[PDB]
Amino acid sequence: MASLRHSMDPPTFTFNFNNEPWVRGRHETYLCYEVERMHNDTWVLLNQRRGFLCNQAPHKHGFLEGRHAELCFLDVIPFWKLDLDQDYRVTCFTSWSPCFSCAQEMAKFISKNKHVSLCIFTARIYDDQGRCQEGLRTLAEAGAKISIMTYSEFKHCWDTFVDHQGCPFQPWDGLDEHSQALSGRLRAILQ
Ligand SMILES: [Zn+2]
Repeated sequence: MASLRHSMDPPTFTFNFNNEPWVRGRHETYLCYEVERMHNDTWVLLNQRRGFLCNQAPHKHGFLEGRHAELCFLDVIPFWKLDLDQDYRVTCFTSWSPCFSCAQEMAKFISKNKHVSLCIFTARIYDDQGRCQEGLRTLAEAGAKISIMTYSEFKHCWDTFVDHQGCPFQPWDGLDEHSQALSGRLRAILQ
């Protein structure tokens, strides 16, 4: 089934998406997603399909060894029952970028599922035991568009996924400087 969570508490967002590069207790990955369908050269938002999730930590009555957020995300796609005659764009906003094995699985998914275009915006690059450059390039090579979250993307996710009650997205200290540094890093990685 495909009814994932729609809204998070403001502190859940702020803690997890703050783009200072340090782990600082951010052991989870949050992944927010939206789906659009192509119609007359325009991307049409399918608002009922949106949601967010996080990784499942190791639990006796869950996954004994945990399940990364990216794999949980891939697991939900078949339950959407997408119309294979249509074209879709799936945008995911991630608090950390994928580990290499997840990037590999995501790349395999998009290679095989050519009705789907994937766009990823990440708040931070997870170093991934020195493999992050390889994981990001593997995703890009399979056709994913990879970008760094900047102010506009953080604001968009706040507006869309947070129970903000009309309060504005209020940037944490250093947001622009962290986004600019990370964007410079990603530009180098992708070339
Ligand atoms: Zn992973």
